[PDB]
Amino acid sequence: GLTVLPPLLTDEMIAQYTSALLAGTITSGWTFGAGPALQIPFPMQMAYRFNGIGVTQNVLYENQKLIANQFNSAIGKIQDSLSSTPSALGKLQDVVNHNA
Amino acid sequence: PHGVVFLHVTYVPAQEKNFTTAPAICHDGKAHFPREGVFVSNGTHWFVTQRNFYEPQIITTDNTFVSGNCDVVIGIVNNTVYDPL
Ligand SMILES: *[C@@H]1O[C@H](CO[C@@H]2O[C@@H](C)[C@@H](O)[C@@H](O)[C@@H]2O)[C@@H](O[C@@H]2O[C@H](CO)[C@@H](O)[C@H](O)[C@H]2NC(C)=O)[C@H](O)[C@H]1NC(C)=O
Ligand SMILES: *[C@@H]1O[C@H](CO)[C@@H](O[C@@H]2O[C@H](CO)[C@@H](O)[C@H](O)[C@H]2NC(C)=O)[C@H](O)[C@H]1NC(C)=O
Ligand SMILES: *[C@@H]1O[C@H](CO)[C@@H](O)[C@H](O)[C@H]1NC(C)=O
Repeated sequence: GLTVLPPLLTDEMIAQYTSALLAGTITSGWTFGAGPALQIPFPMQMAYRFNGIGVTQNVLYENQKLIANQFNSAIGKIQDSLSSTPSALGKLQDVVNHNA
Repeated sequence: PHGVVFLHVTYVPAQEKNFTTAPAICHDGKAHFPREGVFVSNGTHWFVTQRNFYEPQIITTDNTFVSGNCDVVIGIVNNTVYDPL
C-alpha cells in the first residue's frame, strides 16, 4: 500500500525553466526580473555588476579578456570538481536516502 | 483577520526602445566612460542617458570620466566630448 507519486513538473520542464532564466540573465541582466526584458551587451552588464560592487567600469573594460578567461577557467574547475568530488550532491542524496 | 496584507508600490519600466550603445567614447586619444549612465545613439548622434528612464544628454566632461587611451577598450567609438569652458 505504499506508492510514490510523480512530481507535477517533469525534469524537462524544470530544465526549460532553468534555461529560460539563464537566457534572461545573459541577454538582459537584472531587467527581466523587474519587468520587460531589456537587451544589453554582456560586457556592459558585467561592468554594471562591477559598479554594484564598487568598481569602476574602466577596470573591467581594460581587463575584459582576463575576466572572461578567469570566468571560463572557474566554470571548468567547477565542472571538474562536481565530476570528481565523491560527495558533492550530499544534500539531495541524503533527502532521497531518508525517504527510502 | 488572521494575517497582514502588504500593498507594494513598485516602479515598472515600460515602452523600451532600440538604441546603439558603446562601452566608451574615444576623443583626443582618451577613453571616456559615463559617470552614472550609458552611452546611446539614435542612429546619427551620441548621447549619455540615465538608466531606467530615457533622458538623452550631451556627452560632456562633467558626466564622463577619463581612463587610459582608446587602445584597450573593445567596441570604443569616436565621438566629440563637449567641454563647457
Ligand atoms: C575612430 O577613430 C580612430 C582614430 O582616428 C582619430 O580620430 C578620428 C576621429 C580622426 O580625427 C583621425 O584623424 C584621428 O587619428 C580611427 O583609427 C584610424 O583608422 C584609419 C583607417 O580606418 C587609419 O588610417 C588611422 O591611422 C587610424 N588612426 C590612428 C590614430 O591610428 C578609427 O578607424 C575610427 N573608427 C571608425 C569606426 O571610424
Ligand atoms: C538624434 O537626436 C538628435 C538630437 O540632437 C537629432 O539632431 C537634431 O535634430 C533636430 C530635429 O530636426 C534638429 O533641429 C537639430 O538641429 C539636430 N541636431 C544636430 C546637432 O544636428 C537627430 O536628428 C536624431 N537622429 C535621428 C536619426 O533620429
Ligand atoms: C529592439 O530591437 C529588436 C531587434 O529585432 C526589435 O525586435 C524590437 O522590436 C526593438 N524594440 C523596440 C521597442 O523598438
